[PDB]
Amino acid sequence: QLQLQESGPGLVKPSETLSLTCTVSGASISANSYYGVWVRQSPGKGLEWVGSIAYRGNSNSGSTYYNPSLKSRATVSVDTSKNQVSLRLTSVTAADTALYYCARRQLLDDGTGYQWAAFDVWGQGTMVTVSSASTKGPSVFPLAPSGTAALGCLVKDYFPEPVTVSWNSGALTSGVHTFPAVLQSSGLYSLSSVVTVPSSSLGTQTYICNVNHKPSNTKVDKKVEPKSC
Amino acid sequence: QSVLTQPPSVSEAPRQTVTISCSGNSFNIGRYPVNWYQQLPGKAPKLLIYYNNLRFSGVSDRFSGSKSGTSASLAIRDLLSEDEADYYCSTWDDTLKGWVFGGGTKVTVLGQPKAAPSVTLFPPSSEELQANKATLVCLISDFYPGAVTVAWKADSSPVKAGVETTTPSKQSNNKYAASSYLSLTPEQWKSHRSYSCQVTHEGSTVEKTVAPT
Amino acid sequence: DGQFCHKPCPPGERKARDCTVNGDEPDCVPCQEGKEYTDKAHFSSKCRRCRLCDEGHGLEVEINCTRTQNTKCRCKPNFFCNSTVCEHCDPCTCTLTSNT
Ligand SMILES: [Cl-]
Repeated sequence: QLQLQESGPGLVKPSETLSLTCTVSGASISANSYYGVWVRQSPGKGLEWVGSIAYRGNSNSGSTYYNPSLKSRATVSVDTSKNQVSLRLTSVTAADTALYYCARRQLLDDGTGYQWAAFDVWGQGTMVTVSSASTKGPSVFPLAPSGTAALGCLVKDYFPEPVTVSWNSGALTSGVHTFPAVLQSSGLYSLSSVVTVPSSSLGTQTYICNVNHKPSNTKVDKKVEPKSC
Repeated sequence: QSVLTQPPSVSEAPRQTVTISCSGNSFNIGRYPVNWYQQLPGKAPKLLIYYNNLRFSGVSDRFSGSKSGTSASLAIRDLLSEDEADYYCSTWDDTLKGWVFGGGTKVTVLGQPKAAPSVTLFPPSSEELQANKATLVCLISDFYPGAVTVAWKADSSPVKAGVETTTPSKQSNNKYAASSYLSLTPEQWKSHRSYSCQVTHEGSTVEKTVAPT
Repeated sequence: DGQFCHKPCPPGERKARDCTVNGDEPDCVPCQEGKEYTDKAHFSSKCRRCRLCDEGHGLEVEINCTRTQNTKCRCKPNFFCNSTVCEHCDPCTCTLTSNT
């Protein structure tokens, strides 16, 4: 039956307009009426309804209703000839980065005459990143260990993804964990890599994190040594 | 916080039961029916329960929903691994005049003993301070289930600005780790007595602290 | 029906009129207390009619209809009903819900 598919550019710059498309398949959104919504999800976070259109095919028009917190930056519309609902979001900032979903609102029976609304069909989601950044290699700072101890490297402020980290050129793997990146409000990524080693080793063994960032063609090896106090 | 409050994480052994609460106030759940959505790892949300207690087509009768006053509840009995997912409650809110969602609840079907996190809080490196920047790094590892809550303080003042935190990632040993960052100016770093990273896991909190001195 | 309503009305109320694609969304208005009710939120422009507690059925009103709660009936004095639902009560041959 009904299937939904979102699409759009994955990267948009601040102050600029974000545009997304939701393509309806398996039915016609102009046959009767169609209530479409957009719902977004910032990575690792919860859901937020963005706005709605209630669309009537036979007059080729719909009415819209938006989440007030979007301060009128959002508009939704329909292109009936393509069976598409669209989203437009103006003056985007870092806070607008999110997975964008389209979905249908359906009035569902309870079996006793009553109906209530639910979002019964959802798209797969399209990811949108908002950042003004140009390609940029990371700064690497050591996370110095103060019968085991944790030490690491902080990989600060790069764009775009991804970065790779190894330790001692790959000889060291036990106890190593390299985290996923965070995207900062600056529009740059950072991540960390960490290893737990025996506190008795800190004197003898040297620990080097090798950080690659292919996009900027930079590659940094940072020796991480005991804090001098 | 969302206007609907859900616990970040619930868990139980296979074949047992978990219950997920979702509490609001008189202007949302107090007036309107609640729907529940299930979101499997890496997938989109899908409709699970609608109108408080009706199962959507395809949904197992092991899922059941109810509502009372200003709260709603989802229960999953006879748990299976496939039930591991994030669950969201949803309703209308008359104060905001729109659709709202709870913050989501991760369900874990326990496959190993629960484990409390090790926390290590790194101060800014001398190198970074020389570059006129400062980053606090709170690294959190070896915990299970994979859900934590991180809170930062400067002296006694909660800090939310400049904080970024990762979603817990599985380690080689099959426990979870997560990371959180506090970005500061050198001025901020040196002008407070101390900073702390507080990590709550399975409802108990541990704290690590660092000072400019 | 409400397909073109964006906002629901809460228990005790109904849409003033049907929503349409071009009209300003109608406000919620209250059901007529004593006559009609809605016990659940909805997107429709109708309330539900309060049921009656017919004497000829051996019933009487226990709680009058409210805007948010349909009338509640009970057996008349000296009548009873076993089931949890009681289209009618019969004469005690005893609690209002039991026979002696
Ligand atoms: Cl309800």
